[PDB]
Amino acid sequence: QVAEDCMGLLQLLSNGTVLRSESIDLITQQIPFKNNQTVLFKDSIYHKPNNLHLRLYKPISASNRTALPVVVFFHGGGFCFGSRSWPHFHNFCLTLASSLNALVVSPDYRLAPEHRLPAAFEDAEAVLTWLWDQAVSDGVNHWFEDGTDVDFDRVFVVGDSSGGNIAHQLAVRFGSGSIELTPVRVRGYVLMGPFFGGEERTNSENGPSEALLSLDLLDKFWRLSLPNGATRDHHMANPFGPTSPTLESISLEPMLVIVGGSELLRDRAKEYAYKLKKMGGKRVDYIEFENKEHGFYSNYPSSEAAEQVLRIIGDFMNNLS
Amino acid sequence: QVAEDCMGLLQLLSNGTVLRSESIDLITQQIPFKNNQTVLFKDSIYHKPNNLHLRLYKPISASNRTALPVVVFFHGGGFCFGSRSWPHFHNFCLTLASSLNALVVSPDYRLAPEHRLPAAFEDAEAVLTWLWDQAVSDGVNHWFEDGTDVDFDRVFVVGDSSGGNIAHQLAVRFGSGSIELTPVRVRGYVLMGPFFGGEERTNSENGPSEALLSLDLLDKFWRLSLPNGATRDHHMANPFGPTSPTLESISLEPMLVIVGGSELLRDRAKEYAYKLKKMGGKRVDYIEFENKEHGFYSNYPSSEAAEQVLRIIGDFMNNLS
Repeated sequence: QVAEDCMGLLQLLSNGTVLRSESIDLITQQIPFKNNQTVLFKDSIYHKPNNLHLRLYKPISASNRTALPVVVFFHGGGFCFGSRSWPHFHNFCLTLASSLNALVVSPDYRLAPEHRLPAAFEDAEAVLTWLWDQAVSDGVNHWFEDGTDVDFDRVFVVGDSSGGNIAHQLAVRFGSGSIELTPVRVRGYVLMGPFFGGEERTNSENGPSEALLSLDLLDKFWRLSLPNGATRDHHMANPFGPTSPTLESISLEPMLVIVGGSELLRDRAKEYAYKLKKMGGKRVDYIEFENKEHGFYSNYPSSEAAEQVLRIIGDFMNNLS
Repeated sequence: QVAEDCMGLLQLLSNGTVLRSESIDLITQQIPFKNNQTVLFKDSIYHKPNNLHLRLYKPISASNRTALPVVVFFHGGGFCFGSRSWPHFHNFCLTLASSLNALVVSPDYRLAPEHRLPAAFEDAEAVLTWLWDQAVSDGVNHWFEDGTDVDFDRVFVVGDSSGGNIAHQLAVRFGSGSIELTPVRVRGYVLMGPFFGGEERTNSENGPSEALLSLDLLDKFWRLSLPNGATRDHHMANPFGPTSPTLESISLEPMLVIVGGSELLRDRAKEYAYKLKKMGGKRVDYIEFENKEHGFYSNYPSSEAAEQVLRIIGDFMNNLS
């Protein structure tokens, strides 16, 4: 059954889409005299039993000037794909570190179907706990060859797709007071194309397929990721399932939701943000990049839209710091 | 059996690698006043029975000046993954079109394990045949809304990984005189990290795993891609298998082999090139980018190395045009 779902996953993943008419894109040309920056990185184990590693990134010139804020980045891949070492994610983290002048933490987490939800969320908490342990023990001085100065009072979680869901789950666990990791303080959450789900479809979900994502593919991720027999209204997929925690009573930190206008997941993401907005006490910014599909910010690093996302995350961080 | 291999593929694909020590990368900063260019693209069916599509790309300002050369780009993915519509490949083709001032043809091809080799090679030939048909029938005028001027006497095949293997297979079929498609003339082949295989391992193949590729992953691709019971010395994997055509007697067009210095596939690629070099009558350039892993040219578009690959392909094209 799982093995059949895996064969079907391969087919859906590489099916792609067909444009109905001709289109135009803008491409940045090679130009000499580019501005450059160095980023130091290394891997270390954060969970010995599961052999889970994270990658630490430090922008070199920026760490000489002041104490760095921390960005914990959770990669996408529908809970089924991805690694911190994949060029796609590594490149994005290099950009996060240099552009935001931040120490970036990029963890692996256990993947479905071998490890169904909530394994990924458990791993995400172990990452934050590992960070707590490093913070209270002067572990930071041993991260790199030289010294590193980190401000654990300014931590931000940036989640891409499945990682955006992970970010929400953390936001709830912290906001409910269930876990508490002083002196680690997560001041804000960035949810980028967050992989939320529902048994019932939104309008965008019934819309045209994307360059890579289709509704069929998204459904398959949930089928492989959710516990056997769960529906897409399970709280690990749907933040507003009938069981899902009453977020009125929870104190969520500021949230930034960023989505492409042409994304299948746009409506659920917008609905998520505006339900939070209305609840009051909740600072939630919703930002929609017109005509963009899922993961535009990392799929097209040279693009104007990708650069704008980085500036907005930076502004968000500055405002809360 | 195939279903088990599929479950194991998922695990290997997202396993990644662990750096033994700290490293440094250079990252291009956001800079205003970037140079830009528009690229028109559209999809069309090239094989109705298999519902196989290709994407056509035209740089707009460049097509006003002269007749465009043609670049047929075959995407990578180990014969198991990929689509012309995937952002990663679409972005690379936008770059090829604009940087090389070329009409780019980017086809899907059938993927394993559902469609084992030589399905992909059959599809590659149907692409070239489709191009022949368009060329002799003034199909080009109906490609886009406006007119397009194409020089079918200057076609180049650019293959990435699995696509590099496809490029080799085409080079042999054309060079042997087995297929002939005047007025389509393929003047040269670019093999980028070509996915060649062998039962016996090279030194690089036994070396450290990469950010994404491992020897285990590569073996799994062959297991899923080759016909049931074939070994990695089958001619569809190993250009110099004991059955593989005697390339001394074949008239190969000029070839450019481009590989990363830190690639698992570097030795087999180098061995391939130097065996051809010695055969005589064969113009083969071998270029190794020190310290780079597989697909550096498309995984890091902003990087210096990626830009240099584009310049070299362009120079290669200019020299042969």
